[PDB]
Amino acid sequence: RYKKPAKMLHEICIAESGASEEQLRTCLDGTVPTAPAAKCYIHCLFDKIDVVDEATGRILLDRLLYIIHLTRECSHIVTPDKCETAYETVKCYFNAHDEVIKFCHLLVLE
Ligand SMILES: CCCCCCCCCCCCCCCC(=O)O
Repeated sequence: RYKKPAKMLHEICIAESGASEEQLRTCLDGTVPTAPAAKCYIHCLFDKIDVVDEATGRILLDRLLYIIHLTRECSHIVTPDKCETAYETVKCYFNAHDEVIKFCHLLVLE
C-alpha cells in the first residue's frame, strides 16, 4: 500500500540476515548500512522482490524502480559475495542522502 509490503519485507529480511534494528537504523541519516548482516539484509530485499538477475546476479535496478543516466553501470555490478553485490549497487546508485532516507523510512519505520 506500499508501507504494508515493505514492513513485511523488513521483518522477513531481518530474520534471514540476522541484522539488528540498530544496524539497519543507521539509514535514518542517509548512510547506507555497512554491517555484514545489514549488507545481507539488502540482498534479501532484492531477492524477495525478484530484482536479482538469474543469469549473472546483477541487480535489475530498472525493475526495482518500477516497484519503487547511472542505472546501467550500477545494475552491472557483480562481486563474489551476494551481500557485497547488493551493498555496492545501493552505494553506486543511491549516492544522494534523501534517496536513501526515503527507502529507509519505507522499510524501517511504523
Ligand atoms: C536499511 C534501508 C536501506 C536500504 C534500502 C535502499 C535500497 C533498496 C530498497 C528496497 C525497496 C523495497 C520496497 C519494495 C517492496 C514493494 O514493492 O512492495
